[PDB]
Amino acid sequence: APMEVAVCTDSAAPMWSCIVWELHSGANLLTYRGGQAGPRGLALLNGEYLLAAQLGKNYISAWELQRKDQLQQKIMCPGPVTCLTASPNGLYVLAGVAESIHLWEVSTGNLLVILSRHYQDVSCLQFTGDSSHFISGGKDCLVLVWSLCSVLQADPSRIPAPRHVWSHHALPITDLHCGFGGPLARVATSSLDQTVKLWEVSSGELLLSVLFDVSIMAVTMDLAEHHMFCGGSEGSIFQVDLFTRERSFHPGKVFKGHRNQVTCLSVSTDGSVLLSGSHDETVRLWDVQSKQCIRTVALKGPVTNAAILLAPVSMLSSDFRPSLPLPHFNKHLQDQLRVRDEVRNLRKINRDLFDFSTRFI
Amino acid sequence: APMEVAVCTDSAAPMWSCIVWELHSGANLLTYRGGQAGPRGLALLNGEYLLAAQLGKNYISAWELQRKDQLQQKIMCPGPVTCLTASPNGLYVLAGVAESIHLWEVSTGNLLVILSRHYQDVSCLQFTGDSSHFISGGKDCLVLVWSLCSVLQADPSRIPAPRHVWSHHALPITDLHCGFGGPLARVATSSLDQTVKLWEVSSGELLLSVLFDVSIMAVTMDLAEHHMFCGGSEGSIFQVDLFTRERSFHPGKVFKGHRNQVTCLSVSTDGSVLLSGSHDETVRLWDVQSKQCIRTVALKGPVTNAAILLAPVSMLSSDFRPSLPLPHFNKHLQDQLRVRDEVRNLRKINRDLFDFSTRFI
Amino acid sequence: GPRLRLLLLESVSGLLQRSAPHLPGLMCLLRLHGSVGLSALGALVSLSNARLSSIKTRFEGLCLLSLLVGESPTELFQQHCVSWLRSIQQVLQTQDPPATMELAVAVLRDLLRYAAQLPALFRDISMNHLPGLLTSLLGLRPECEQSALEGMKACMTYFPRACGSLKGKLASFFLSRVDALSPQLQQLACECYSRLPSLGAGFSQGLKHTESWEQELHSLLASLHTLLGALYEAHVLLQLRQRFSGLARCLGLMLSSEFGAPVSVPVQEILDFICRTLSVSSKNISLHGDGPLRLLLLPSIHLEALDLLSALILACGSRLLRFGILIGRLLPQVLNSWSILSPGQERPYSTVRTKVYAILELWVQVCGASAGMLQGGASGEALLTHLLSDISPPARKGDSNANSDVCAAALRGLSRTILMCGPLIKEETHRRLHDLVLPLVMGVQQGSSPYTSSRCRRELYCLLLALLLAPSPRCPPPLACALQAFSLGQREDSLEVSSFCSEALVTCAALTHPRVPPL
Amino acid sequence: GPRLRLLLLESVSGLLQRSAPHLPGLMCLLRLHGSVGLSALGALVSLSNARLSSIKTRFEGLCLLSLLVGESPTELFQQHCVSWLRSIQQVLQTQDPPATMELAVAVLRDLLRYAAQLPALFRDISMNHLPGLLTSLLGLRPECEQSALEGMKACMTYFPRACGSLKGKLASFFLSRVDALSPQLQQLACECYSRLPSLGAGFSQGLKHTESWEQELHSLLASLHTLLGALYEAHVLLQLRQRFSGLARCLGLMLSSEFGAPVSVPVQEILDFICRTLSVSSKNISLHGDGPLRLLLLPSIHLEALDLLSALILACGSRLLRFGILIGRLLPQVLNSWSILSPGQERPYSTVRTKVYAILELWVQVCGASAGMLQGGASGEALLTHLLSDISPPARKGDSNANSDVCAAALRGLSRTILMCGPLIKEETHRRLHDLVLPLVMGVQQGSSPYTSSRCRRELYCLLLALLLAPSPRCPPPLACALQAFSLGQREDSLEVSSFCSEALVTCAALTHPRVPPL
Repeated sequence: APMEVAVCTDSAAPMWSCIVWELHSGANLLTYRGGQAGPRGLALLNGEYLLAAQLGKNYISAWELQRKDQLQQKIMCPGPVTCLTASPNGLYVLAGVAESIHLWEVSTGNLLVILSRHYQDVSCLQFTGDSSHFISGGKDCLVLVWSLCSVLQADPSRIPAPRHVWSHHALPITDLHCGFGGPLARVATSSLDQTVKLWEVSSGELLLSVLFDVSIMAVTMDLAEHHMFCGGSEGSIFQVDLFTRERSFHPGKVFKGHRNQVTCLSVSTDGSVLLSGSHDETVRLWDVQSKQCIRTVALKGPVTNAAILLAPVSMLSSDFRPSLPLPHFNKHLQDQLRVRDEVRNLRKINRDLFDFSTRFI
Repeated sequence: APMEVAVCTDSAAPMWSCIVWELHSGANLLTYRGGQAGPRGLALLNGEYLLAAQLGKNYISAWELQRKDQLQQKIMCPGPVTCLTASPNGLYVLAGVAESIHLWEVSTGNLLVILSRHYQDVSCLQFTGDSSHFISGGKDCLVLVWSLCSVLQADPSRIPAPRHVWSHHALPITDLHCGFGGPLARVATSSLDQTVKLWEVSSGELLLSVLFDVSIMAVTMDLAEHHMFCGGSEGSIFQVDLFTRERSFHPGKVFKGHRNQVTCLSVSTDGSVLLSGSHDETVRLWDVQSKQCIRTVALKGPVTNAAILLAPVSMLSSDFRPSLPLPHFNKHLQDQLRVRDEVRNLRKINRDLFDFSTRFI
Repeated sequence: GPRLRLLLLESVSGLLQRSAPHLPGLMCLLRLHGSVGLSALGALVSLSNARLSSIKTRFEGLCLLSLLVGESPTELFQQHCVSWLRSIQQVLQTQDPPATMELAVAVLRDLLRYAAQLPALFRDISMNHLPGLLTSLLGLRPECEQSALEGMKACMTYFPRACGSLKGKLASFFLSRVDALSPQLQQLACECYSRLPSLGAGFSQGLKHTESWEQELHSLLASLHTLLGALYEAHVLLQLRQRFSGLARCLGLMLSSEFGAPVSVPVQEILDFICRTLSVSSKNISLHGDGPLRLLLLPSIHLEALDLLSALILACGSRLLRFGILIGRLLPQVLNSWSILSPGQERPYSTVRTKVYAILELWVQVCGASAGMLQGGASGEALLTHLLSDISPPARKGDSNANSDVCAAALRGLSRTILMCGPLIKEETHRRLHDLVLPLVMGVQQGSSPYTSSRCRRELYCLLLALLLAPSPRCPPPLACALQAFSLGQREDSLEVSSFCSEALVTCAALTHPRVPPL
Repeated sequence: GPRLRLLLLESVSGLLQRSAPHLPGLMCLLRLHGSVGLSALGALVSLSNARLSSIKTRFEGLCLLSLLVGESPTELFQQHCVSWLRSIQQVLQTQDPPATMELAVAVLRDLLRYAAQLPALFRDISMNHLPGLLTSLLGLRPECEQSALEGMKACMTYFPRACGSLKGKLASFFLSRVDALSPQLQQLACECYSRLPSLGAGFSQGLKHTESWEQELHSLLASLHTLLGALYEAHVLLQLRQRFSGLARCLGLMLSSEFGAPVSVPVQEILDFICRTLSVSSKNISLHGDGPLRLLLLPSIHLEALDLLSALILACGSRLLRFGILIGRLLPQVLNSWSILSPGQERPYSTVRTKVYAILELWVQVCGASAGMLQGGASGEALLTHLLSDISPPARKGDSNANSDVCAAALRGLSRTILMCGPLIKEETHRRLHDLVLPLVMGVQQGSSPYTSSRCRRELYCLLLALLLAPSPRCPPPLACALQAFSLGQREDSLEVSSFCSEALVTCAALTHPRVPPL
């Protein structure tokens, strides 16, 4: 894990809108200014662009990772943007526009599809590890699992349908977390009904359901799915061991120190370090094993986004430029690409050369 | 599973010493006569020879699979033979001669090593699936795990030592069963102390220990290790589900119908069919799911050996002859082999031919 | 040591001036010792130049200069690269036998590759020598045209900007050779022609390069459409077939090769062309006049379209997801077009089916779990029926390994598809696969079948492991039978099969002995 | 359809008598259609015979007869095989260019392969024609000697009994060519010479064949010992090196080729010879007179001994377990013999190290968990140190993929060894591997390193999966970091790396979501 970084945005954003800082150092590696990113509205496109759904606005701002105030062009949407995500392969951008989901392809910028299966505003969007499926949660208390293949290959006459519909939650969904893999992945959802549910993507079955005494505003898991971290509405983070449907968490497994609701949760690659952003205007960095706050960083407003991620070469190289420019994202309903390390090895070239030499003789 | 067969020997052996009969048919596919095989003394060498440790004698008889009364040459041993086994790859033959283990290599017949770590007579010998390790149990209440590499590569000055020594059993070992794999395999041991123990070969740790109210004279598991079948000293077979350190079996999981001690247990490949030989002079064939006796075969004496195994081409082809003759097994302390289906495919030969044709032009 | 070995070679070079046949072996030993990476190096360079000066010892000096270029220190290389390049250019115009020209072109390719990475040397070599080197390559004899192409390729690989002044002339050298009956010459000509848009300055961040690339692709598409329309309308039919194959291979190489600037790939046009090519199966041709010749030529046209589809898939990756419906309708259509016996022998049209199955495997590789293969519909059902027919054994002159190769290709495609999309795949498919594969793996260990080749048995065991690893959530895989099959196969005589079965048993032990409690 | 296409070819054969260059393409199409696999067949046979009769159209008739032999019905083949064989033999003595001889020899090989499986035709062809065919092959011109060898190989592959009468003469044809500077001619001569003991009647269940095989092996061992003693005692040194390589390759081919009868393989003698060859590393040679030439030649002798060890391992399998101690002492000794920088460039003696690592991988493959590699002792520690040095990246003219190939070989050996012997391997080894590999996989996705080649990255991910799959029971593997690495690699541009990471993620999902409770 070479230089894990924390990417944080708050609501006030007086002089900086986004801050990228090293986990174990705390020095501001990168800063961005220009707007106010909304909750769940921060995404990294292709490891080279920073997309932020503006808080309360109808558009999405973009930055280059190596340039401050790099707001140039906007992704117009018909209505307000509630959530924003990008596929891990960097090919598609999902935005929750009111009750609908707009899908753009980064290759051309075309608005590929507008999925309107939710009857209430979409609260969160997530992709799987291999970008085969994406999961949408809204204030309609529904968790929809969409196959990307089905969504992209749909005749506009027959509207695309979700692969799975999950209505076990009774209150609006607040967060989703997807594990590694595609069909074999597992999805963690958290709701205002004080419940966190673990589902299997392929079978669509409910694997686990943990009940808490407070509303759960954030949820995450480590890559190995050893534990599950749930951030509640009173500033308390609960750890549930997935090695032990319908449990009921009751109170050594809880992190203390946040005052207002914890809305962002992220785990380092090794799973020993936890990042938590709260509405108390603070991002806290915790030791998972000892449940002790390693670090506390004060912001100028309620934290809307906070994540731990491996810093790409973009954040490390001060001379980095994106390989492709951002296209123009169409507001209403080839391929731009670079065509394309199989270079011949050393006995490859030597064997070719001595084949030529022998062929002379 | 093309034509699973049951190979059974009893003590009296009036006219036949070994019988191979189809599981679902019951007709005697093959018969062998000449002697009286002892308990745990039946082995198939390389899928082409039948080795039987003679009951109460100092030698081992051999048969060809396609010839009756094919007793020709004997494996002399310094003392009485108590158990006999062959490696699944067919390269080595282990015999328990009194308190020692004699290892022969089938390639040359040389007595490679005499391991004398047991201080009492060896009761049973088993190999792992890949022949990397072999496990020996004796009346000394010890279970020894030997690495074949360490045993074969030992300077005669420094005697080979067991990789693992397991002394948790309190009474002489009656049976051993080894699962698939090598280092990752698991071994089931059963003792007269009414206990069946499951160990891990690599770590040497005790994974499980199940206690019964009667002495356990036989033990086996299916390939997937879903269940464990333990044949006791009163004619009762117990099934323990390995999906649930120190248990204690207490009495729907037990097979009824044998009168005397069940000494042989074997499971079909699919795990739906169980074979059980008892001292009541009977081999019974059971349905695993319904715990019902499919078939009962009466022999002329107490059953000493009984197994279920996939019939090789040797048992099916009436014209089969072994590729190599059995060597002379030395009584006292490069390689004979055939040197080494990679034949060129159809576009292999066609591409060669058109390369030649183009090279002409 | 190196000094001792270099002085040795310098001293025992008097065998040359007879150890000339031994020179390549000594030279391989010298580069294996790493003695090159400097009085010894200077002496070796001088001896190489002296040998190249003569007309009878040119091979020895050329070999010595090949070693020098291969392992020169960065200091010696900079000071002597211009002299080596001039010597190679001088040799390239000597009316020497084509083997000497081939050796000189190989050495020149190495020299140009090692010179393009030195900014000071790169520009000097480029402006002061590359036009002359290209003119010398264009001036080679027809018998050495093959050699010339490699040289041109080298000049267009590491010095593209300076090749622009002769770019048009280079084009005249390539169109003449894309319609060449020699497969190696045709392939090399296609590779050279695919590099034409990358030549020149390429102003405005490669905007000119992008425009040239797109114009060349569209012109190739138009020419391919004209040729295909002419084919489907004796010697002339063969000429059009050869030109069609060359042009389509050029287009596929342009799709699947590195290019400096971003380009806009027209996916719809290429897919429409591929569908148009594949839409004539057996009945539109009829049988009259030159009709049987078109019927004879048709599988080659279909194979060339399949190669084009493979190149497009490689170029685009997962971006073809919205055309996956067309792709999954195309594959069983081609399988139905070329489907036709006695046990053994060999089914016809096997190469086309192998190409289709390779397309399927590559598509699953680039699309992951989104490939949508064998997941409902008539096209998926037809593809599955064809796969299961091509992997089933056929249950006197003939081959023991009959239809082994289509069987192996279908097994690879099926195992990749299962491993990546098994949970999404319906349970009846999984049950059919179990009922077909478990008896097969149990019976290969226990006549004339495709599974008499070890590669087919390895692919069958891979399919078994894929069925164990990616099963339907509602149809548990047969674990005990697969474990028995792997145990039987790990004792097989074939090394690859036994090794795969050992590794598969390790994976199955991981599958059978869990490390954490389930949920 | 077939009849329509065959009649088409018969009618449009008038292009020949100009579509002669197009004939191979038409012929590939004809065998792809399966129209052959009978009036049309008879007409094609007659036209082929007529073309072969002339001296200018021999290539066309030879191609036609090649197709006929390739896909004849078992009825036509039986009735016309003798005529085809006589025509091929007649062509083999025509003073034709060597390309015609090569084509005729390929067709003859196909004919002999397809004739040996018909008991009625086999004996007739054998007794009535094989001595004459062998005499014709022996009588070819020197320029066609290459071709002759293949023909002889064919005669010794499918008709071994009837080659005995000329066996001694065949031997005189092979010793002359095992010391040949052309790698293809030398390899073919070694392959032909390795088949000498299989010739003749072989009475008493192949007892004579077994005795001849053992005598030839012992004579080869004695000759190799004499040559090695002479080497370690200018042009003559090269001659002895070439003869040593040829003889050792013959012995290795005899070890690793199919033989009719069981044989007794002397393992101790061959191992003693291999150890004797490998026991001269760098200091026994010194530097005086022809000493530097011996130092130059030494890596080739070591490579040839390593090839011999590979052949012995393939022949014997797990039976070399009691010599595994010697093998595991030999491998780090050769690694220490050839170990010697600036970042990038290339380490010397890379081919020898790659051969050693391939030996290690093959040994683990044939011995399973009993290989006993990296399991204590000085030799295992030295081997591990060499492996870890060869997989570590080196942390201006040069190659971007510097030392990639030794890195890939060591990665393959390490991953196979871990996957098969990980539980037995000590935990400090596993921890060292984690501390070396996890930063590597995290940093390949995020200069001049061996891991700039996709094959090295694929092997590194394979080693990571092997560490996940076969860990120490007392040292749990890092699962979350490996999952992150696989997720990063599945988004890589390289197709092989991304595909492997997808499959490895499926396996890791199996490892992470258990299906049954543990114990």
